[PDB]
Amino acid sequence: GIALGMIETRGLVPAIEAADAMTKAAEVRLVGRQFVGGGYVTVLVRGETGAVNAAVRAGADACERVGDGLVAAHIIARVHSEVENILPKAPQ
Amino acid sequence: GIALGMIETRGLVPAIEAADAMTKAAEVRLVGRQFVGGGYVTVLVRGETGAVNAAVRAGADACERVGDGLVAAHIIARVHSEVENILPKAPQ
Amino acid sequence: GIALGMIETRGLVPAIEAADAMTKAAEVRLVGRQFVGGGYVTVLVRGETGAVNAAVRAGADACERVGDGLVAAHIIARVHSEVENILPKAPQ
Amino acid sequence: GIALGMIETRGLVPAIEAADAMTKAAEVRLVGRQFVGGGYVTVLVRGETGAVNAAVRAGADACERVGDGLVAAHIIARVHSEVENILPKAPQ
Amino acid sequence: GIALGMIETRGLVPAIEAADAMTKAAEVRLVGRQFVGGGYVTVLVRGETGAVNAAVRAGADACERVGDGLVAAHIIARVHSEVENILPKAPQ
Amino acid sequence: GIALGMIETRGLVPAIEAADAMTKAAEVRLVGRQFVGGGYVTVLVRGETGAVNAAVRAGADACERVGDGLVAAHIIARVHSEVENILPKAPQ
Repeated sequence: GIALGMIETRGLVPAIEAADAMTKAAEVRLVGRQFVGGGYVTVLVRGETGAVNAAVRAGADACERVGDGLVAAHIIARVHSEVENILPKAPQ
Repeated sequence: GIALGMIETRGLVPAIEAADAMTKAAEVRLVGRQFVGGGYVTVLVRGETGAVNAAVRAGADACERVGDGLVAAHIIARVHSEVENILPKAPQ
Repeated sequence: GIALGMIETRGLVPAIEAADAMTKAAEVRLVGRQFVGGGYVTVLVRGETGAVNAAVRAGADACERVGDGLVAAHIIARVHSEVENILPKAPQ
Repeated sequence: GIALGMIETRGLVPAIEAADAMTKAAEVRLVGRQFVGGGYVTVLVRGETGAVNAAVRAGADACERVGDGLVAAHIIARVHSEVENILPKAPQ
Repeated sequence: GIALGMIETRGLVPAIEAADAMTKAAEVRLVGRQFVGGGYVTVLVRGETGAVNAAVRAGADACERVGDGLVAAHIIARVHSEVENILPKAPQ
Repeated sequence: GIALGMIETRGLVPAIEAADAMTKAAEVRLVGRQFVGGGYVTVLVRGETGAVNAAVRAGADACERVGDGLVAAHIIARVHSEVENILPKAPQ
């Protein structure tokens, strides 16, 4: 499944809550957590479209009330193949 | 094609949306995504002039409403050869 | 014990106080301290659920009055196995 | 030619426009682009005094209207030899 | 002596003044200087409890009036052994 | 000569002007330029006490009017030997 779900937070703690809520909500794989600069943190998941819709919704609801909270919650159901080149495949 | 299109966003999520909209809009290659500091993120595309005009317009429209949104959308149709030395050739 | 406790602070000094108060409060292991960007710092502990509840409560109370203070104090008693992939195992 | 021209911007996009306008305006070499922190970006050029005067003027005019815009535009016609030790020789 | 003294500043210049005043004030060892992000800088000293009390007091008084000044001044007389794992042993 | 002169600026451009004015003003050696985070930049010089007094005064006057300007200008005529461990010896 190649849909992409992304949540961006202010700080790491809400990003970890978002990642947990996303991965518990539907069958998605956590492919990255990126320290963006300035305090933004982004967590990325992949899966089938329906799973990513459910996951991103659950992660937004969950992280909104944690720490400095939620910046963005967004889905792209099929990114262009060019965009794959900037997406992490595995987290570290 | 050596035209250059660039979009800068506040945060990574709108930058990924910009990259997707740009690369779907016209025949352009995504050459980099740069974490600038402070939370700015910049995505860079190359292509023929007409393709880059279409791409940057589509990416600006798309990322404006995502997360903390859009900072800059700019085209340079032929950068000086000196400028090539600071442009990424391939993303990571 | 796989419960997760996290405290995020503005600056390193309150994060070190949080880590000390957490690890003195109950049997938890300090698994990471992450410089997030922008001045956020996050400290992470693992342990049994009861121990992590006590630890995070003690760390929040303690670091609130140090430096620029407390951003987030949060517990996840059982993270999804996917989330383990973004959690540090050992600090540096 | 050892004169030094420097432009600092808020974000990368105006810095790339400054670099293009500088290098098109007169015979100068782009020696660096530095991500400073906080979102500042600095672009550095070397050349003969007259060329650097023209270049920095053209780059300031050009980048002022791009993205978050212009912070500094400055020339040093002959830096002390000590200062050479902190100036990049080649960009990456 | 295992007491810990810490001062956090806005910028490096007040941190260097804090480190000098701390190390002149009592027998303490400067174990680290950490660039935290966002402009915070933290300097860490170790020593016997009395020495660290004197040092941190002297460093706070001294750096308060330098640059963007003082964020935090804090002592932990005996950190938990877990906390040793995030404390630098030697500066770089 | 082991006196230490330091100037901290908002952005790199005023730091380079400070370094030039300092090194032209008296016999001092530029030992570092540090990107601190958040946009702070610090430049460090060493020399005899009189030379460092003259240099730091000249650098403060010069960089105040460049870009986002001056944060701190400070001299320590003899740092504690402990502080040498956090001072750069050579710039990069």
